[PDB]
Amino acid sequence: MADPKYADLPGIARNEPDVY
Amino acid sequence: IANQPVVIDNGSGVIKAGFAGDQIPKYCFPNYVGRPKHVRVMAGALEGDIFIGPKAEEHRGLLSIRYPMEHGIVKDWNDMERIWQYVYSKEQLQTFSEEHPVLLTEAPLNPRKNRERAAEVFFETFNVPALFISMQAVLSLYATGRTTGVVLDSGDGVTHAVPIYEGFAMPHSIMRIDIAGRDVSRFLRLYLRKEGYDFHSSSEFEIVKAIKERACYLSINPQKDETLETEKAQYYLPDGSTIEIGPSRFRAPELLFRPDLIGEESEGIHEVLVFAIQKSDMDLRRTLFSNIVLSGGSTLFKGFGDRLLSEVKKLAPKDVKIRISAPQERLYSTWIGGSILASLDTFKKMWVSKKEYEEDGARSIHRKTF
Amino acid sequence: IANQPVVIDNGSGVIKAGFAGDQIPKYCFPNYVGRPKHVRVMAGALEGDIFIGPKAEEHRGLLSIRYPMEHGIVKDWNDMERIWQYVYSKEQLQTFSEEHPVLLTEAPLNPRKNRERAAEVFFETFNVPALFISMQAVLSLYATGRTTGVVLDSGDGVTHAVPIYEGFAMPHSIMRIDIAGRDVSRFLRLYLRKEGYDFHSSSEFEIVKAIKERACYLSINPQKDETLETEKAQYYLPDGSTIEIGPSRFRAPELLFRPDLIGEESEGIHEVLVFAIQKSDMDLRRTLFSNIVLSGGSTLFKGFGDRLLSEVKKLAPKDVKIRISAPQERLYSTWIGGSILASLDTFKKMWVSKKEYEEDGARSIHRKTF
Amino acid sequence: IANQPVVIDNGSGVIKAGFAGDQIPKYCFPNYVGRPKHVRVMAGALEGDIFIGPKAEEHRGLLSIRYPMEHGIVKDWNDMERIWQYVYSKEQLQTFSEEHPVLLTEAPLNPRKNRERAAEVFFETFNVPALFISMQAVLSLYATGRTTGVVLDSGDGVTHAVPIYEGFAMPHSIMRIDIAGRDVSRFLRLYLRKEGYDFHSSSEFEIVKAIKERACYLSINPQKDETLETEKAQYYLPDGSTIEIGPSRFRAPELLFRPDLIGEESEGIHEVLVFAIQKSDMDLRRTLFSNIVLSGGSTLFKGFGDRLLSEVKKLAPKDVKIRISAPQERLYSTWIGGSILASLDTFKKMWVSKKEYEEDGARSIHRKTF
Repeated sequence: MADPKYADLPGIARNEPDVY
Repeated sequence: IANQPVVIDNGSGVIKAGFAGDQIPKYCFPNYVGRPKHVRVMAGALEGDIFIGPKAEEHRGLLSIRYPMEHGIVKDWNDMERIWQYVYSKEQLQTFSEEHPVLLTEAPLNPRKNRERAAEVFFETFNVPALFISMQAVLSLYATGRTTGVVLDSGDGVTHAVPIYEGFAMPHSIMRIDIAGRDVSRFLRLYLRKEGYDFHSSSEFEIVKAIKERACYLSINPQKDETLETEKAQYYLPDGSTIEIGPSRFRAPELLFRPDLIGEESEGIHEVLVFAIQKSDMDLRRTLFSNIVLSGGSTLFKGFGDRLLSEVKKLAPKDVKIRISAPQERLYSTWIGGSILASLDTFKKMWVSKKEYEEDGARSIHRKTF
Repeated sequence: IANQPVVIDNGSGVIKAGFAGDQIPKYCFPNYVGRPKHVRVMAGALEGDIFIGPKAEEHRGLLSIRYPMEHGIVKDWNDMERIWQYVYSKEQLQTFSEEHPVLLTEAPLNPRKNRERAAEVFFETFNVPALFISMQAVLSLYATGRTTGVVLDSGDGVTHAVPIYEGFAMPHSIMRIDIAGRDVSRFLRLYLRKEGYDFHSSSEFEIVKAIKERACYLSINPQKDETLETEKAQYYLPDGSTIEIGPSRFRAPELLFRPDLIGEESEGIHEVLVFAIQKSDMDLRRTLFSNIVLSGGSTLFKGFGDRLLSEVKKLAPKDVKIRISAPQERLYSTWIGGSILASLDTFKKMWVSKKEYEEDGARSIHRKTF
Repeated sequence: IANQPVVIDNGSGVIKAGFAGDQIPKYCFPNYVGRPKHVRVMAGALEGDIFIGPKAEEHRGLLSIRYPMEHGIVKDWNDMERIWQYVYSKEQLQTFSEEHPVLLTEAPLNPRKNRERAAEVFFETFNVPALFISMQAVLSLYATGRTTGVVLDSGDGVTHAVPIYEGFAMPHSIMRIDIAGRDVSRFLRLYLRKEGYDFHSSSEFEIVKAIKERACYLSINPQKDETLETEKAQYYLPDGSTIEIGPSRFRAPELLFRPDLIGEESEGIHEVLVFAIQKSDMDLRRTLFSNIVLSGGSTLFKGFGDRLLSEVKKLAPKDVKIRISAPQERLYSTWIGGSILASLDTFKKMWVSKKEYEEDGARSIHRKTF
């Protein structure tokens, strides 16, 4: 979208893997 | 009188403005008043003698800049009145203060005197029909669409972490520091002088912010980066003179994690996030760990969220699912939630009207916010 | 080897020390281990790098103060070992640990692991011939000269009520909260940030304790003080800067009676005192109401006993004579009783000898205390 | 190899040298390299064509003077190498560089590249066995005999206030400004052109320094002196022609307190002294105000110490004991402390040896200075 500052390819979140 | 209300997202670094029910703020400009250093001999000069917004960004070199807000606490009240007047004026909004209700923002655990004097400005000097003051964390969660969430924010003035769970903000679990983007930029400036390149003026200070925004990253292991020798990357000024930054680019944002570098023992960003989850009740901790939301400008460093994960893995209990979420629109997250909050029909009940302010005073404003 | 035994009244805030059969503890100093915040460049600086006692009180600004003991539960054992080593050293007592038997104090209902590790320190690291751990409430009654009475005390860590009747301590009628002087000082600090004046640093925390000690008073009716507007009395810091404290000075010590303000649903001092009298047997309640002994540091607030009476009048059965006794030397009441208990000829039978500890271990210490 | 070590007090205006354990530096000469403007036709002339020390002071008019060091930062490294070689040569010291260890001095918060290049010169061009770089503030306190106190200094290069409490220099409270004696002398010259008596040549520049040293004074109230009309007192030049100085004498050293006159928004001496004290922790501030040490040549203006106190009374908190102490030999303060520091037995542990430099490099020098 429009406006000066964005970050491209950080991702929405960083998550640990879910174990059983 | 229920017109389309205005959303003034305050902050020491940047001030966002616009109307309710919009996707993104149309009016974003940095929060400072610029006044000229030099004498105007020649006629046909830049009139007014007070510069706010894009004029001040364009003509930095002339203007002795000074920030009215430090750590979400307005020091110079005359300067903020001029900025809020500039926001309302024809150069930005093109509307009167009398028509629209106002949505103001503040950091949590601020001085109550500043909140009272803020209300005084909007009700007396400007003639506002209704004012409402809100938190950053509650607005960030409105923008995402969640209810559960720990909001680790990092603006220019303040860093804090309010743990909300299913629409229940816990006021005593709030952890706050006065270490943030401005102090990192001030710490980078001090390093650049130790490297060689000196900057001292207030117009010259914003170059250091631009270097900090562009060329800075957080090392995953700082001891490993210390032992190794850096590459020394370059940067071009508006002048054109090249600057070898060196190790100061990675050591600058370490102020956020190690606040002992500036010489002021605080918790740190990662410790504030853990302490906020720990101060809350036992059964709420695992849900608060799963919903960690990021916001503000000082979360935009390269490898910030990766390091913030690793610090939580070090501190928090083992075998727990950590999820540090962070939307695409982190800078305008607080404004978007305010625009969403303003558009809802419940907004009419929450605000403080002018009639209610004239009758009661400051006590009614303190009651309605909490 | 029956030398003059040493009484060490432990506590989170302050640590009193001295010999048995004395009128007042000669050696009182605050229980914390300060270590320097800055880098010593020049030679002839303060040597050692670990500061306990009056040197720490003199050079607060240099040292990052941290307490080893919270709520009568030692967290950092290495710091408490250094404090006890400082007590015995030539700067204070001028004696060896090998000569004198030790009288130790601990809060009731503490972790047994801490009591075992306390004994390990005194028997093995120091080479004490005989140790004896005792309760604070029993010693306070020894100092007054009574046998009967409930003992409400309020140190820096713990607030507890022990109902005792003619030398019969009732362990099941004991009440306890982890809400005391330190939490009141922490709650005052948070309130001063809401006023305006922040004291984030660890050395700067000691200024908040000094404000709490001097400029605080407990109002009788809290709702009446909330409706009325305060005068905002002044206070001078160690630097010289003036501070209007405002309504925080009276609302801060209210934590003791209302622990829902900090966000920790507990009983409160006045409820604990009534609960301890109620949980005891029916025939003892009226004698326990008449004999109520105050002790510790957080009983020294202005209008504390007046409010405590009013709260007992509210809760207790009607037409019952209440009497909240308060000695002159309330802070040293726990030590004075220890010095009295140490001076008695029965003391030789109560203690745990070194030979007895080497044979049995922790089980003998658990048996002899109760 | 532990010979009687050499002290080289480095400075932009003046450079002072000698040996350890001496009362006063025997070898004080100005830090510049004069080179002849005119052509040498006749034989039996001044040989060498590179003049340093008393020959350069004697023959000013011949030589195009240029200072290698500006603001404690050498620009022309070849000239400083020639000055250091002249110090060691038979014209001044009469010693070899290989025998004695070196005590060099530098201002705080300088470029680290200059510090490495300084070390390279002493270790490789000269063959020094051991080198040590130190701060001017720490040495001034060694000279006086104290450990506590702020060291305000003002030479020809830099003005900086370093707060040190009981041998603990606080690196994050070190204030610095590039507004010292050279900028005052440059500002005096510009004023004398406004008066009428212009100066342009480099040999002719040192006459302005002589005018600055002799006929100048700092008034208490600058607005009162501005309203009043000056007497226009005289001064005779080295030629013989008289100069009526006028208001240029008193307004010239005002630059140190008002840096807006030259056109550079900085703190000023009086603000730097207060800011350095304010940046430190609360408990150390009152002791830092009681111990203020002056140093350098630009503290020798008439009514400077009286103006400093008036400015401290204005800025600092009320009812605080201010005391601006100073040595008798304010110019030789930093050297005497270095000579004291050099003669101590600990000095062997502090320095960077030649073997240690050859192994590690610049990192070992950055590990030993700070």
